[PDB]
Amino acid sequence: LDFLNEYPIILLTGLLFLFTTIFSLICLSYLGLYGVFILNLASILLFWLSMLYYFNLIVSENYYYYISLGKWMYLSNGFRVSFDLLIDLTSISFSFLTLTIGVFVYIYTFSYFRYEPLVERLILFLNSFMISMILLVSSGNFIVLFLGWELIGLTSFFLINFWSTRVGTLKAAFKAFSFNKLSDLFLFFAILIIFSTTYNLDILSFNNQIYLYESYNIDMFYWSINLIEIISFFFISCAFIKSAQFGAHIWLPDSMEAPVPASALIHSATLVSAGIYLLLRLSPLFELSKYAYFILPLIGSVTAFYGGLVSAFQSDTKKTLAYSTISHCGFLMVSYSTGVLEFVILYLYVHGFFKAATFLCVGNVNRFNRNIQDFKRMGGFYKYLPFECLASFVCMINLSGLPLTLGFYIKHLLFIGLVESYTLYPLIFSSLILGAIAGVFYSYRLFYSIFFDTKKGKKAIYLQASRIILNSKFYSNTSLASNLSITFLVLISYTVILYLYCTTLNNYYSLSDLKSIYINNAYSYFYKPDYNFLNAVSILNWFVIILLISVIYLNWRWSYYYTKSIDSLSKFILFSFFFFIFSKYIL
Amino acid sequence: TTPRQLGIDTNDLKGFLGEYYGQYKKRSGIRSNFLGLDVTGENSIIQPNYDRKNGIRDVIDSLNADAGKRKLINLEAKNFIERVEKECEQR
Amino acid sequence: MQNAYPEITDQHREFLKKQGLKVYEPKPLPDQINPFSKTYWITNAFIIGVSFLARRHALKVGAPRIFWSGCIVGVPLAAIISRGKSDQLDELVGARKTLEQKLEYAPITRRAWERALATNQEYQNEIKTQIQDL
Amino acid sequence: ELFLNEYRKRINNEVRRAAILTPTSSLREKMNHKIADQILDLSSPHVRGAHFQAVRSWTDASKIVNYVEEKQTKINKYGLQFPLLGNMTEEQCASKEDEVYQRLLKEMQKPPK
Amino acid sequence: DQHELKAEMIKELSHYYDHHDLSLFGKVQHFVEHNFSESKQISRTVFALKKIKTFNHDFFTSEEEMILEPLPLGILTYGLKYAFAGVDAALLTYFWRNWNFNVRTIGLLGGLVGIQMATLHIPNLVNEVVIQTPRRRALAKKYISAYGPQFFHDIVNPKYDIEHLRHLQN
Amino acid sequence: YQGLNLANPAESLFSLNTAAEEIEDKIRQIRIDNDKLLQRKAQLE
Amino acid sequence: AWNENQQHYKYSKEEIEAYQVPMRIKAGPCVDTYIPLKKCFQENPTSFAAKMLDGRKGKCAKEFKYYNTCLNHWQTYENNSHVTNAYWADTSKANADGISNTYGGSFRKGLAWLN
Amino acid sequence: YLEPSYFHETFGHMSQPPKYDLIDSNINGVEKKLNKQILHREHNEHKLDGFVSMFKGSDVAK
Amino acid sequence: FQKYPIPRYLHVGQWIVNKNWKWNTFHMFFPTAILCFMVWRNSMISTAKPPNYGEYVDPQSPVAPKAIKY
Repeated sequence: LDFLNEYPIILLTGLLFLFTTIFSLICLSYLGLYGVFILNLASILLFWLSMLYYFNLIVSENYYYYISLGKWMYLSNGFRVSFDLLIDLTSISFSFLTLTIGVFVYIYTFSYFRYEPLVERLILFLNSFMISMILLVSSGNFIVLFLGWELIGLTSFFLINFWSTRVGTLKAAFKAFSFNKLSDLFLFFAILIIFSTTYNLDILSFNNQIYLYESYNIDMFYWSINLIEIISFFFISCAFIKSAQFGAHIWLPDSMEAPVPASALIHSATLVSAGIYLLLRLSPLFELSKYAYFILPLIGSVTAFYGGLVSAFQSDTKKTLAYSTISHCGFLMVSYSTGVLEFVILYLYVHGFFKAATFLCVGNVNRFNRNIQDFKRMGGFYKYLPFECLASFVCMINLSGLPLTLGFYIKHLLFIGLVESYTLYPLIFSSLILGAIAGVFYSYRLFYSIFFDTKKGKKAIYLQASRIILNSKFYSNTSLASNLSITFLVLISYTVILYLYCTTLNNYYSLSDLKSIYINNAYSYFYKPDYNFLNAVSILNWFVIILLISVIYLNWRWSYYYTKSIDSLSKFILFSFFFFIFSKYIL
Repeated sequence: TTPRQLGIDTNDLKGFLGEYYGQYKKRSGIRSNFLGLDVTGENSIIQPNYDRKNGIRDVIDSLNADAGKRKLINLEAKNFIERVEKECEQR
Repeated sequence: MQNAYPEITDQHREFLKKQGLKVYEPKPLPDQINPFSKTYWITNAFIIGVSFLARRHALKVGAPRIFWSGCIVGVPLAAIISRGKSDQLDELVGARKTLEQKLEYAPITRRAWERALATNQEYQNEIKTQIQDL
Repeated sequence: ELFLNEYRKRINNEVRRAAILTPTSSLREKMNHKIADQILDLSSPHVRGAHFQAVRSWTDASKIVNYVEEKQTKINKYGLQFPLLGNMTEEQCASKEDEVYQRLLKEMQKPPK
Repeated sequence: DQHELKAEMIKELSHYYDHHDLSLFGKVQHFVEHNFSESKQISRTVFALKKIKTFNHDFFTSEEEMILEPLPLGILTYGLKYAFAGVDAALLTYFWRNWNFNVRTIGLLGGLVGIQMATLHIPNLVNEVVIQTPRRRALAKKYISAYGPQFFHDIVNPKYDIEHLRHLQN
Repeated sequence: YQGLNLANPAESLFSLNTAAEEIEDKIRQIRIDNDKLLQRKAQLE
Repeated sequence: AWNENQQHYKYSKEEIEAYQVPMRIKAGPCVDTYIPLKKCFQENPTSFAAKMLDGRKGKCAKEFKYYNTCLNHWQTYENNSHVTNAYWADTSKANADGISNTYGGSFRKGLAWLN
Repeated sequence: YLEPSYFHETFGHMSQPPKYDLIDSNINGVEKKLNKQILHREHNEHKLDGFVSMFKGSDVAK
Repeated sequence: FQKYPIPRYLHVGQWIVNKNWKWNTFHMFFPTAILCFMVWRNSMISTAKPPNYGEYVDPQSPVAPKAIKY
C-alpha cells in the first residue's frame, strides 16, 4: 500500500517494543515469567515483521526516511536540537541484522536459563540492549548518536555482571565500563570539534559540507593539525575501542562470563559492530583523511592475525568465539580500508548471522556440560546433542570460510580489493594471509573436540543422561524451542545473505545509493579478472587445502588405526591424481 | 606474484579528484566578509590554509598519476592495434 | 531567499513531461494524520471511551490500569503538540511556507495587504473596462 | 549575533533538504552552485557560532547593529512586527494599518524600474 | 579482399587471444590437433535460420535463440561423466597398488573408456533428436508462413550475400 | 504559551524579512502587470 | 559504440535523477545502457532468486545484451585486462610488438608460472 | 554446480562433455561443405573482430 | 539451581509466577499500542522522504532548496 510506503510503521512498532520493555521492567510484579515472555515476544515479533517489510524497500528501491520527534534540547544561545531518526540503507543494514538475531536469541533465552530464578531480568536486559543498539544505528543527528553510544555501553554493563552477587564478575564489567568511558570521551570531543567548526549536529548535512573544510587547520598549543585528521583520529579511536582492535581488545575476552544469549548478541553485530557503523556513517570524512588511510589496514590486519591465531589455541568455547570475533572485526576494518562499502555490509551480515548461531550451539553444549566451558572435559557429545552437532557443523563450515560455502565469498571479496600501495604492505598482507587460514583450525578443534573425540568428561554427565527409564519420545538433552530457533535462524540467514549477494554481486547492479562519491576500480577484478590474480588466489586455496590435510591426517596419539590412516592418505593422494588426469585429459 | 592495476575509476576524474583540486583552486575561505567587517577566515583558531601541500595530498597525487598511467596504457594498446592493421593492409 | 540551483528552461520541462517525467510536489496530510480533521477527533473520542471501559474492567479484574489512564491524558496532551508544531513557521524538508501562511502572524500587514490587493483589483478591472470600451 | 547564527542554521537546513531531495549523482554540483560559498561565508570568524564571545571592534559592532536596524526599518514600514516583535495599542493598530495600506497603494501604482 | 586481410591478422594475433597455458601433454595434444522443388522439406529453412543467427545478432529473440541452439547440458550428463572418471580413477589406483598391469586389464580399461565416451556422447544426441527437432520444425513453419520458402532457399544458397546476412532486418 | 509566545527574536526577524521580500516580489509583479495594461491602453489610442 | 543503447538517446540529468541510477553506475560510462535495463526491470518485477537463476534475464534480455557489452568494455578498460592478458601469454612476442612499452617495461611474471 | 569458479582457480579447467547442435545435417554434399567453410570463417572472423574491437574501443566514451 | 525459600516481606523477583498474567498482559499491551499509535501519528507530521521513482524536483519550485539574500 502507498500509505505504508509514505508513512513508515517501523517507528510505531519500535516504540511499542521499547515501551513494553520499560513497562515490563517497572511493572514486573503484575507479569510473571510467562506474562513478560509473552508480552515482549508479541512486541518484538511485530517490530521484526514491520522492519522485514521495509527492508526490501530500503535496500533494493531508493527509499529512506527522516523522522523528527520534536525539538529536544538547547545546546547553545538561541540553538535547539531535535530528536531525529534516519532510516536509510546504512541504518537499516545494522538494524535488521540486530533485530533478527535478537528475535531468535529472545526465543532461545527462555529455553536457556530454564529454571533459573531471574529469567525475566535477563530477558528485559537483552531487550534493553537491543533497543539501545537499534536507536544508536538509526541516529539522525550527532546527539542521538551519542545517546545511543552511551546507552549501549550502559546496558552492556548490566548484561555483563548479571551475577551481581559476585565481585569477580564486577571486575570484568568494570573493565568494559572504563573502556566505554574512554570511548565516550573520544566521541564527545570529536562531536565538540564538529559543532565548533560547522555549527550543526545533523549527520546528513555534515556528510555534504565537510569537503569544504578539507584545507582547514586547528591550533593546538604548539601544533597546527589538519581538521579532518584530528576529527578522524578521535572517531577512529572510539571505534577501535568499541570494535576491540589490537591493544584495546582486552576487555572483550573478560566479557565472556555473561550469559550466552548476551554473548550471542554482543559478539555478533551490535556492540562489536558499533565502531564499524561509525565508519559507514561518516564515509566522506574518512575518505578525505590521511590518518584513516594509514591506520585502518595496518591495525585491521594486525588484529585479524592476532585474533585468528589466538582463537586457534583456545580451549574454552566462549574464548574461542570471542577471539574469532576479534579477528573478524579486524577483517571488517581491512574490508572498509578496501574502499568498497558493499563488501563491508556483506562481511557484517555473514559473520553476524553465523557467529550468533555458533554461540547458540555452544551455549547448549555448555549447559549440558554443567557450566564447564572447556572442551578438555568434553567428547563424544554427538549422541547426546545430535542437533547441536549437525547445526554446529553447518555454522562452523560457514563461519570458518571453508571453500564452497557462503563465508568463502566475503574473504575472496576482501582479497580482491586490497590496496598494494601501502608502505607497510608486506606486514599487512602477511597478517591477512595468516589470519585467513586460522578459521579451519579453530573450527575443526571446536567441532571435533566437543563431539567426536574420546570421552574426556565426568562419568556423571554421560551416565545420568543415559538411564533406561529416560527412553521415550519426549527424551532430549535440549529444548525443542532451542532447536526451532537455531533452525529458523539458519534458514533466515541463508535467505538474507543470498538476497544481498544477488543485490550486490550480480551483473545487474541493484543496490540502492550508498551516498558516497569515492569510486575505485575494485569491481573490475571481480567482473573481469586477469590470469595472475587468479593464480594468486589459487595459492591461498592450496595453502588451505594443505592445512585441511594436516588437520585430518595427523596422528598425535597412538591408535589401532595409525597404519591404516597412512594407507588411506596414500590412497587419497593417488586417487586424486588419477581423478584429475581422467577429468582433464581423457573423457 | 605481480602487482595489480588498482586505482580510481578513470571515468570519474572530474568527481572525487576534481572536487579536491577545485577546493584549492577556489580559495573561498579567505574571501571578504559579506557585511564588510574587516575580518576573514584566517582570523580563527580553525582557519583555512590553501598552501598546505601535505596530508592526503600525496595519496591524491598518486591516484592521479596511476589514472594517467592506465589511460596511457590503453592509448598505447589502441595505437598498437592501429599500427598492426595499417601494416597488414600494406601487404 | 534565493533559488540556489542553476536555472532551467520551460522548453526543457515541457520535453521532460513529454518524456514521461512528473514534477515532485508535496502531498497534503491524510485525514488520520491531520490533527484538524474530523476523523482525527472521532478516533480520539473512540480511544477515550474504550480506555475508560477497559480501565473499569482492569480495576474489576485486578490488572494494572495506569496505562489505560495514560491513554486518556495522552489524547489531549498530544493534540497540543500535533497542532502546536503545525502553527510554527519553521521549515523542515516537507513544504515551504507561503506568504499567506506567514501573514497569519502579521494581522496588520494581512489586513492592509488584502485591502490593497482588492483596490488594485478594481483599478485593473476598470482599466480593462476602458480598454474594452475602446 | 543571534541573527547571524540563524543565517548559518538556515543554510545548514537547506543543505539537509538538498541532501534528502537530490541524489548524490548530481548533489555536489548543484550544492557547489551558490550554496558552498554561502556556507563558507558564515563560518567561525564571521559568525560567532558556539563560542563564548565574538571578538569584534567597535566598528564591527556598529555595522552589525546597522544591519539589524536596516532589517527593522524594512519590516516596520509594512507593519510586519506587531505581535512577534512589538507591542502596540488598539488605537495604534488602526493608524498603522492605514499607513501600510496607503504605502502599498503608492508602491503598486509606480512604474517598473 | 578484406576477408583475406583478416586471415593475415590470424597469422599474427592468434596467439594473443586463442592460445592458453598447457602442460607437455597439452602441448602434444595441441600439436596433434593443429532440385528447384523443395518437396516439403523445411529442414532447409531450419538451416537458413541457423545461418541467419550465425551471421546476425539482432535478428532473433531469446526464445528463438534458445530454440535454435542446443540445450545446455545438465546434472545427468555431468554426474555420469564424473562418476565414470571416479570409477576409472579407483580402478587405476587398485591396479597401481596391486601391480596388476597386464594386457587383459589394459584392454579392459580401453574398452571401458571407449564405452564411457560413447555413453557421454549419447545424451546430447538424444536431446537434439527428441526435444529440439519439433521446435525447430515449428519455427521453420512459422517463418515460411511469414516470409516464403524462396527467401530461405536463396539464403541457403552458399554463394549468397553474407553482407546482406549481417545487415538484414526482420 | 512557551510554544507560541516566547520565541527567539532572531527567528521572528528572519521570518518577517522573508515575508517582506515576498511582498516586494508580488508588488513588482503587480507593477509589471499594471504597466503592461497601461501600454495596451496607450497603443489602442 | 559499445556505450550506446538501442536508440541512440542520451539521458538528461533530470532523467538520471528521476530514474535514480546509483552513483556507482553514474561514475561509469554505462548510464545510457543501464537506464533502459532498469526501466524494463521496473515494469517487469522479478524475484531475486529468478534474477540469480536466469542467464537471459527473462523479459529484459534485449537491453541486457547492450548492458553486458558496455560493462565488459568498461571493466576491461578500467583494469587493463586485455593488455595484461596479452602480455601474460607470450611476453616475448608482446615485447617485440611493443604493445605497450609503459606496461611492458615493468612487467614481471612470477617464478612459479613457468619462470 | 552453479558457481564453479573455485574449481577453475584451484585445479584448472576440465574437459567439457560433448554438446553440438547436429542441425547442419539437413543439407548434404557440396552445399554442406561450402556452408561448413563459410561458418568456420565466420567463427574465426568473429573471434578476431572481438579482439580487435576490444583493443580499439578505448577512446569511446571519454 | 535448586529452589530455596525467599522471605515473604521482600519485594524481590526470584521465581515469581502471577496466576492472572493473561489479563495483565492484555491490559499492559493494548494501551501501550494505543499510546505508541498516538506518538507515531504525531511524528508523521515531521517526516521527510525523497521523491518517488519517475519524479524529478523542479529547481525553481518552492519546495526546492533555497539560498539566502543578504
